[PDB]
Amino acid sequence: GYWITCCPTCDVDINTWVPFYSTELNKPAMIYCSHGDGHWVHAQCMDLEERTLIHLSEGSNKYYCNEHVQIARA
Amino acid sequence: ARTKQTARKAAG
Ligand SMILES: [Zn+2]
Ligand SMILES: [Zn+2]
Repeated sequence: GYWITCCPTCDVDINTWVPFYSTELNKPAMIYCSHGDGHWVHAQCMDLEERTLIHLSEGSNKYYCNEHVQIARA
Repeated sequence: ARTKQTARKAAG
């Protein structure tokens, strides 16, 4: 599930990917979008700064991708 | 939020 095309503008490609965040080496960091049943997206494709990403990973707050974040939630 | 590859690698 690491080499999926996470969104319309996804920049991660198994043929070109390289580490960006300090926590990455051979695979792209990813975060789950809680919209509906939910789905995984690449953190970098969401323009998330490393500290924001790490904070999200260290808490229980849900994340919503740039495509679903404005959708009225419930 | 659930994440992947957000763990700090050892060598410190
Ligand atoms: Zn992506
Ligand atoms: Zn989403």
